[PDB]
Amino acid sequence: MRNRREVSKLLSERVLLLDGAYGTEFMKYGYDDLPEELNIKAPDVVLKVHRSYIESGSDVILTNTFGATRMKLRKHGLEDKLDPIVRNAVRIARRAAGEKLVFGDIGPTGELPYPLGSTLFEEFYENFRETVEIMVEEGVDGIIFETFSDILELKAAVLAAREVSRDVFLIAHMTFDEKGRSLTGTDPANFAITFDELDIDALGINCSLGPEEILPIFQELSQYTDKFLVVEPNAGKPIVENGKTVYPLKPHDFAVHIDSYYELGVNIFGGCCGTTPEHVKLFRKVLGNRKPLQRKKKRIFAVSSPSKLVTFDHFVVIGERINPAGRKKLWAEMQKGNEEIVIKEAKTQVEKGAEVLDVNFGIESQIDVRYVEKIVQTLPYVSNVPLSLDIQNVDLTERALRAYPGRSLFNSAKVDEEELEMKINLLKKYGGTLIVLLMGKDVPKSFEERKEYFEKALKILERHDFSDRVIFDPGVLPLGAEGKPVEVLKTIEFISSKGFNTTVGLSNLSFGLPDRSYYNTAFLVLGISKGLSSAIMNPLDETLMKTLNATLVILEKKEL
Amino acid sequence: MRNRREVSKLLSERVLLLDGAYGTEFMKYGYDDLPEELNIKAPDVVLKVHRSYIESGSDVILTNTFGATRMKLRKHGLEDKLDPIVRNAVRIARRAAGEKLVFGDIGPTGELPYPLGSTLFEEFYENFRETVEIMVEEGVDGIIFETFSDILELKAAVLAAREVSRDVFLIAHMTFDEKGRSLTGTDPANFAITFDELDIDALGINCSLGPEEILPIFQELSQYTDKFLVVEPNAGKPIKTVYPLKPHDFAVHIDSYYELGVNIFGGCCGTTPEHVKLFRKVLGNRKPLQRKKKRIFAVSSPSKLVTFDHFVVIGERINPAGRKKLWAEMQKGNEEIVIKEAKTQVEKGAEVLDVNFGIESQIDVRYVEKIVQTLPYVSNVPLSLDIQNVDLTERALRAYPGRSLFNSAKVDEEELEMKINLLKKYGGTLIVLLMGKDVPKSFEERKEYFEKALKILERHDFSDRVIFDPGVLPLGAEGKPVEVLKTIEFISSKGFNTTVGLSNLSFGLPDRSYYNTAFLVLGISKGLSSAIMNPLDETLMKTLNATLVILEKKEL
Ligand SMILES: N[C@@H](CCS)C(=O)O
Ligand SMILES: N[C@@H](CCS)C(=O)O
Ligand SMILES: [K+]
Ligand SMILES: [K+]
Ligand SMILES: [Y+3]
Ligand SMILES: [Zn+2]
Ligand SMILES: [Zn+2]
Repeated sequence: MRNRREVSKLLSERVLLLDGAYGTEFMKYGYDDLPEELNIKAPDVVLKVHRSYIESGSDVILTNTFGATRMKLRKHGLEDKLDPIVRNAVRIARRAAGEKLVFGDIGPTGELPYPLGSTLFEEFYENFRETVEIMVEEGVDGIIFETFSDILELKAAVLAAREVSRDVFLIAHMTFDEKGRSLTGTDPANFAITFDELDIDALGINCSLGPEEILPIFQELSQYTDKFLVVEPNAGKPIVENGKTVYPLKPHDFAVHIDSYYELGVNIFGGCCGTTPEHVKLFRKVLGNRKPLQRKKKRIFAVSSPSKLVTFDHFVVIGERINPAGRKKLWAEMQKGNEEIVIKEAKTQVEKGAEVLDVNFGIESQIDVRYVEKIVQTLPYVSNVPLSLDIQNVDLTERALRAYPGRSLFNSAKVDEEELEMKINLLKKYGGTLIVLLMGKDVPKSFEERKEYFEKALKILERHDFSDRVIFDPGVLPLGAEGKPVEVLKTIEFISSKGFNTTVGLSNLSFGLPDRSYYNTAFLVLGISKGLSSAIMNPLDETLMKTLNATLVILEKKEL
Repeated sequence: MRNRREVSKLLSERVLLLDGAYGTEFMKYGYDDLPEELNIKAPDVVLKVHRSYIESGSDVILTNTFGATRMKLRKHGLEDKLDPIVRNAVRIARRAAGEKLVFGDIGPTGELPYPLGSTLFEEFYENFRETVEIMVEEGVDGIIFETFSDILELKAAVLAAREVSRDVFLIAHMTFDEKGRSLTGTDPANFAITFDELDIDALGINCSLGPEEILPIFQELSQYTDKFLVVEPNAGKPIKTVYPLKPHDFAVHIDSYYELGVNIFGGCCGTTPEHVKLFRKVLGNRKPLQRKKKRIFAVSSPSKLVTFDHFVVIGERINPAGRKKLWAEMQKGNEEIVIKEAKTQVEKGAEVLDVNFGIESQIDVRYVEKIVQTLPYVSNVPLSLDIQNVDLTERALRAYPGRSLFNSAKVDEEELEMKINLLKKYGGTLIVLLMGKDVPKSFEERKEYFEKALKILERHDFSDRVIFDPGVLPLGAEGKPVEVLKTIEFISSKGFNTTVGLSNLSFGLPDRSYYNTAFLVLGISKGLSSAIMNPLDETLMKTLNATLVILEKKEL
């Protein structure tokens, strides 16, 4: 068993060759059984296939465990054979490989996450945890999650693997259709942006498409991560001939693509379904001995849901409405675990132009933690958009972040050493960006005071290597409570000038005032003129939204 | 006959004494006839009274003609005696004065301007012109309009006088009540700003109040004009014979008027030669004090002075373009509809009203002259006169009761000289639109027009009487409002007021209220000081108020 430090060192020195397909090989040997069952029924066939790749020059082989998790095995009446299936697979692969690397191979369950399917984050997490336990015990040199179609299920798999072992080399893959999207809508930039910041060692792509079709998809992935890169295309895109799936790409026509992947920074190259030992033999000759290429990676501030990447390069409307403050009905209904009411609020806001939704659960001791976990998992699927998680309690925050399907915005940390560090650390573990509110020991009462908090924040951020993952909220105070909005506008202009995104809790300005719509509208227009890049605001306020649109058109940021 | 250069020279050297009352003196000697009639019926009594004031120390005497104009004499069956009344008055005053100054004295007619009464501007103008001609013929050293209560009537008088003679020394007075207001609502700063820029030589106050009561009113007047200042307080309310304010107490106020820059001091109703004797003893020989006037940019109506030290809403609605019904009433000379539109806009927050007559050549000038005179009285607020025809421009400016804003000259040598000259003659301020031969598109293009304009305005000494309009183009027609916003910020940085025709931004687009609002907020954030806009748009107006509250230009 090699740990992640050893494997990373090896990769830094040499581009490695993976193996070909297993599922599409076994039939050629007269075995059409579920591949994982062969680990018990015919371990000799499994050994032969591994050896076929070792003898073709592979540096790494995958264990015969693609469908070996409880949730998937259950569908085939084999759940009670998890332990021997996985143990035998690892033992067989180790026998074939000798000193070569063995990666524990885990695919997805075929179960969609709730609300598309019935499955909650917690169930996927425990499912992947149990297979990874066996693999780590049996001494794998890494874990690879192949052919994932949904980011929540993949996030669960990575987090479960990392909780079993902080030392194992961990590789996360998605598979993409010909339009460059996963089943639940994630494009390669979103995949990269979301997963780069988790404690995985490598990202990659396998299956669905051939080497030609993957290239631009892989290029986009490579632009947004600095982690190691893996690719395993099919031997051409699958076609049906005389009632069977055929992968028509021959060894030379597949191998010619190696250079193009190498140029994009590939670290491990292999093949998925349709790839045979004949392909791998040629890959071995063509790849030879190469040091991988350095890349940087584009840096962007973006948040995501499964189907939407929201980049802060245009004004971002953050819908404020999922917040039970002053909403007696919503508050009562949240406490009873009503999902439909919150779902309706989400969809309406998006229909009216919210691109991200703030979600707050009021007096958090009064709310069921399981309802928070379900709401957070559900809204990005049903409403399509990313969330701003507006949570006070650090424990509940951890629950929400662990279960969030994408890269969230976390609403909010004040400028306090202890509070900032706690919230930063949670985001470092589970992914995400942070709103930093410019107040602390007290509430600022001028531009200069806000500027001092901003600089204190930057010092704490730099120390935690977190400066690129923040948006600043200068702290809008109520007009009727000596709010002094000119001071906020000065602060917006100042922070924008420094290259940071900004947001405000817009509706705070007009709290306790009649004609709040007009105060909110006037303030938003002024803020945008100073560089304000987003706002938590009411998208159902038609005057606010129409004036916003007019403002963006006028300032040449969009439209007609 | 001294000319105004001669009289000014004298005033620059010494504070002069006027005379006391005539009307109340003639009454007290038992003459209950109109004072002006005595020029025919008892010339020796007129001569006696003038002589008593000269002996008492007056440097200047007033001709006995206070009520001697055609419109006033007609109310007494005496209009056919205008000519002999005024000529005898001047001849008698000259006999009395010797080398001393004789000013032709003209008071108001007692007729209110339409619509408070029935008199139009032109009728007042003709009335004063006739009396000034006779006085100038007979050789006065000046003309003084005493005891005026209305700024339109006074404007007619001063323009009439100046049409007769550009050389005669001209003094314009208003009389103010205890609240510092003329009958039709003009306060001393309004009076000063409106009349200072007309071609008069002095401004002043007489009657209605005593020396003490006039002092703060006179101080206000003194702060807003650099011209010569005159005062003639009355001797209080009589309680008919016996007036309360006697020579010694009246005269002890002279020092306070001297310290405020007074140039001629006299007395009005109830004062006597014995008062003047004391003015002489108290004043002696003093050079007048120098002063620096406060400088502001302001427009006016009889009852309102609007200073551009806060955001000014200029109502756009009296404009028949795209409005078939309004236009049909304008063409049939309907006054009531325009009045209703004016009133509603002011009710909604308009502080100035833009007034445009559409296809001007299809509109009766009488109607225009009538609307222009009427609206400031009934609606209370100043007008932005939005007129293209240069002849109609002259008639509207001439008849306008106050200091107007004139809606628009482009940056063009010929057009500017034309408009500037009319405004120099009739009073007023100018919107200068930043286009010329070509409509500009960029910020630097607009800046070039601005500095072209500044060079033209500086050579005409008109720099201080302009608002700049950067020229807003419709968004659907390659507008680029960002260029306009940059121009506003620049012009503001140079200390100049700005305006825009707001509704042009959103011409042809849907949801125009939202584009108008967004641009207005953005403009204000850059220094925009006014806009021609729709005060009936609740969204616009409420968002405007919010903007000013947020930016600390006004309280919650
Ligand atoms: N490692 C798996 C991939 C299935 S998509 C196999 O080769 O069968
Ligand atoms: N000069 C006139 C003024 C009357 S207000 C007079 O002395 O009678
Ligand atoms: K493989
Ligand atoms: K007098
Ligand atoms: Y620490
Ligand atoms: Zn595959
Ligand atoms: Zn008098």
